Amino acid sequence: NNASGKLLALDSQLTNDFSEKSSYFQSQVDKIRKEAYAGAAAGVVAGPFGLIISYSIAAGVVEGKLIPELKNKLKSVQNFFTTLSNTVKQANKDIDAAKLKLTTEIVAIGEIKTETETTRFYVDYDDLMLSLLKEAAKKMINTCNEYQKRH
Amino acid sequence: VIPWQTFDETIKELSRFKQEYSQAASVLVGDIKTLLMDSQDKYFEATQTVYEWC
Repeated sequence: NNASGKLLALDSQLTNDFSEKSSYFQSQVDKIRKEAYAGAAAGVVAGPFGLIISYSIAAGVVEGKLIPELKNKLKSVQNFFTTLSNTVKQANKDIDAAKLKLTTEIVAIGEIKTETETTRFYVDYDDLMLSLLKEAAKKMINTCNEYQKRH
Repeated sequence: VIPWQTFDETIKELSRFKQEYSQAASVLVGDIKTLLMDSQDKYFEATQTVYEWC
């Protein structure tokens, strides 16, 4: 029960921090573009040659190498998020199946313990030829053989 | 001429609010989950004991 709550507390933090990284990405790309196209405006210290040879470097390097690499890194983060969400979703199914497997066996053992206690109380009449104790023992034999057939 | 530092401070403040309250709510919901599973285990034990007596 403790791990089944820690797993949910991890899953909700994951699904919030993925969106707060996906907004940080768009807030940072615009900063890269601001710095590039603001530093490239200092090519007015030369003539018209020194302006185009700065805007060509800026709009080539930033728009051809730095933005698609960040988009590929964001795609890798998305694939990681999907994989870890599937891992959490599988761990929940494993825990629930184990708990159901244990409770079914508790009920199946109780179905034997009821008849065992009933026969134990039927012994206390001090009459071994009592037909009710004979029928209870014949019921316990069938119950024990049907338990042993299952395991 | 372009106020970028105030823009960054505003973005970081509005992100820190959400980070703080996600971190605060996740632990409490994960504790309520554990309590709701322990209650179901106690309920099963009590009803099975009464059924086995009956």
